[PDB]
Amino acid sequence: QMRLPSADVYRFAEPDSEENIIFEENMAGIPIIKAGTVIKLIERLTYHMYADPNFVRTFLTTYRSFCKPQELLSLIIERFEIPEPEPTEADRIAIENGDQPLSAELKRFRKEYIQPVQLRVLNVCRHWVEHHFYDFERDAYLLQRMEEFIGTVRGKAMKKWVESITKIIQRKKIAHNITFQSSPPTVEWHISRPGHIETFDLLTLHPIEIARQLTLLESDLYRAVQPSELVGSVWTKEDKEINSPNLLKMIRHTTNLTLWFEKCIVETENLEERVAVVSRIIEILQVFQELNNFNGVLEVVSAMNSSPVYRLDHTFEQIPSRQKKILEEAHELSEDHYKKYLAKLRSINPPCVPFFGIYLTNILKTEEGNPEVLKRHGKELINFSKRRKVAEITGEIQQYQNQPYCLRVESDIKRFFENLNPMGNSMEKEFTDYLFNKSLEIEPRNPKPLPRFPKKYSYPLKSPGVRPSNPR
Amino acid sequence: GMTEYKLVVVGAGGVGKSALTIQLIQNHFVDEYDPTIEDSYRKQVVIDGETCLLDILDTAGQEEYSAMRDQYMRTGEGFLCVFAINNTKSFEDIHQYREQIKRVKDSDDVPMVLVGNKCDLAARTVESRQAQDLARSYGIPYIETSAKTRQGVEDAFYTLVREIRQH
Amino acid sequence: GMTEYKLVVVGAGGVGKSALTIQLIQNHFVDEYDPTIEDSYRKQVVIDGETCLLDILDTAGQEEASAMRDQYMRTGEGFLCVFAINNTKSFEDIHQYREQIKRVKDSDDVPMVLVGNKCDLAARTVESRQAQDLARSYGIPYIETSAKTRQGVEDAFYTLVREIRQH
Ligand SMILES: Cc1ccc2[nH]cc(CN3CCC(NC(=O)[C@@H](N)Cc4c[nH]c5ccccc45)CC3)c2c1
Ligand SMILES: Nc1nc2c(ncn2[C@@H]2O[C@H](COP(=O)(O)OP(=O)(O)NP(=O)(O)O)[C@@H](O)[C@H]2O)c(=O)[nH]1
Ligand SMILES: [Mg+2]
Repeated sequence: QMRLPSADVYRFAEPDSEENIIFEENMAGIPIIKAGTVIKLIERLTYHMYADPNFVRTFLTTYRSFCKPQELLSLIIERFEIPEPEPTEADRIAIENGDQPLSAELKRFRKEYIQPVQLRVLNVCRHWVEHHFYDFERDAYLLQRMEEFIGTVRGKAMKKWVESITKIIQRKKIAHNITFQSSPPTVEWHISRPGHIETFDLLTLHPIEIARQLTLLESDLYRAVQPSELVGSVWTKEDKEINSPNLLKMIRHTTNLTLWFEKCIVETENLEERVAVVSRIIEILQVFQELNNFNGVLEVVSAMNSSPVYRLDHTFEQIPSRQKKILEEAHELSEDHYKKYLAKLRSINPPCVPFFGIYLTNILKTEEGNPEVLKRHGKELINFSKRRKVAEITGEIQQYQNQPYCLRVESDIKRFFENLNPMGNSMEKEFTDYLFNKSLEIEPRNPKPLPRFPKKYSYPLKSPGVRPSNPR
Repeated sequence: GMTEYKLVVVGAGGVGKSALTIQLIQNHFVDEYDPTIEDSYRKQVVIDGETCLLDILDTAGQEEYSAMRDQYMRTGEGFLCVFAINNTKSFEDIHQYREQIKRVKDSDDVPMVLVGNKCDLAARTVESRQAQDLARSYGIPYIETSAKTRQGVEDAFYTLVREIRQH
Repeated sequence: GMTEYKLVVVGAGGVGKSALTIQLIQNHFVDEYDPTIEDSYRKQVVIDGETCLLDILDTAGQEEASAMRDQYMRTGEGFLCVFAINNTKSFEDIHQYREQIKRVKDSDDVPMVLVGNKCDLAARTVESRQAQDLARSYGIPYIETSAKTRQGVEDAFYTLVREIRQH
């Protein structure tokens, strides 16, 4: 085999035991760790035998539930100072004959234990700095310690990586091109012409461009959500506005857009006009589906499923047959706990904008339905399978966050939607009550007969359709 | 062949809610729970010697998606309205959830159960008497659970199914 | 459960393994030269009408990490062998990578592609023919790419997937 240092000078040499590390039954084929002590977890995070860069992500994403950032740094620095072995018998004999020792064993342990383990400690350091930098912003003593650690690493072996990490740390202290093969489609205009932001509305913007700008907007919002806003279920806790501002900004955009769809519908009192309005919205839903904007799809589906909109039977009697079919397909994505949606998501060709809600529910229940620790033989092991499960979720998310949309921003339409505020100065209950009342006004309950209302739109109600055009 | 019931859990977030449904579905005499897994919200049970299937929709964690609430509620026959006994706001929220359910189902009586949940060892701030009285005025059962210790979890779901049966 | 493919990107230091990978993943050109130790990336993509999950292991070219190589060639299903067309030495090193992979997996038929990167640079010092001749002796396709420019990038990775499929 190969000899390790003493467990009395190097804590990470303790033999594996069911009192310090438990493996998942199934198997690449590297072992999957079910539970372990922090010591054992950090040993495996930087094991000498095999690579597992996925383990590096899982660990750096979820470690704070069981070990503080300063403690982590201390233990990897400890892991990094591996003591060298004493010369062997062969070696001793040559030194007392005035020869140079072969140092075979020492040279092997350096190449097969020390070098891999130190390289993987530096790897944890690189990733921790590149992708989890917030630990350092919130604790500058921690950043000093890291900077010092990197800056005291001598040895030409580690020379290239030490310089690199130093540079990366410096970039992050003081602070993203995109390249497409193809060129984006032409921005499409309807009644509202470019620059005329005063006239922008649901019916006057081109429905194709409404879906696209909302999709750029919603994609950006999705891509900004960091795993720190997710781990610990912190978005549901008292300080959610502090810890999860991007996630909340995005959920909030979704709710505004849904409530805006509702408002547009129930505030169009004339039946024929309201039918045009509902119709256009389903058109926007269609372009959302084309763009794989699943958040956008659900925005529309939620609007249609809402209390004041669902009951408008006279309005939906008059929707074209093709559009009933579209709203039905879309609604069905959510049936059986989002079964068809999940199937569709895991089957499309990105870019896409997932629906973030599924993720929040799974992370939360995962954190809540598995124990922090496993007790074996009186000992307490960190329950790591729980942590790997949360990381698979944050991983899914991060994965859909990479691919950008090949679409042109139109700044004015972008501003228009960023500033959308359907509720005005009203609180959510009183605005929600208003919407439902307006719904009662425009189509009363049976058996009250259906009133008539005057038209409100001066411009044409004909949709220009959802098929892109193309001059040049 | 047997009856399938659609149960929907609603209530303020950030308290104990999720613990309820988890405690029912699982039976942590085997560790590792995974909500990722299909039909980890499906559970076959015998209530009053009549076997049935319980389909539990608990969207815990999506509370901030407040406009998706009508959509989720619409899917269900019976409702667990949950608050936390050590969080008065969540108790005061109960009225609005109920009013909202009445609205999407379009009925003055929808099979529902009020559930007061003990999620931690903090001082209780909603006494069981206030909760009972509120439940009485709504004309619905009141079940108090500590989902942490499995106490009262079955009582809450089974009572709710009884309500659906006696509508 | 969608088919998963474990790709590994190998080759001498500085040839642009990371630049190629991050271009594929993020449509972004990394202009800094930060030596990799071990990075991992996932990408869901539809190739030839089938949806698949790419698992891309990005490896260390620097000689100081040559001991950790065997460790990943075990897992890997297919290999991108990258040299730079303005680095004769990086071309010569390719033979060693190919031979190590063949050795570790113990097969002659291991799915791989020969990638000649940095083809946007005019200062070429490895000739297409020279590399093309090596490719055929290996029984593998030769693709010239630029991580700056996006040329060939998808063609290289997706060609590798096609090879792993037929294997
Ligand atoms: C699928 C879905 C989702 C949200 C929705 N909000 C409003 C509706 C329309 N609506 C029509 C009346 C009633 N459904 C029905 O009467 C259905 N047997 C016919 C129908 C199914 N989908 C439609 C779509 C448009 C028009 C008619 C239908 C209840 C639902 C709607 C439909
Ligand atoms: N012009 C041009 N520069 C490139 C190209 N690919 C990489 N580079 C540049 O060359 C350098 C090396 O890139 P890199 O991807 O880090 O190489 P690597 O093979 O991953 N190195 P290592 O093995 O040490 O991780 C960077 O400065 C990068 O911007 C390319 O196709 N064209
Ligand atoms: Mg690299």
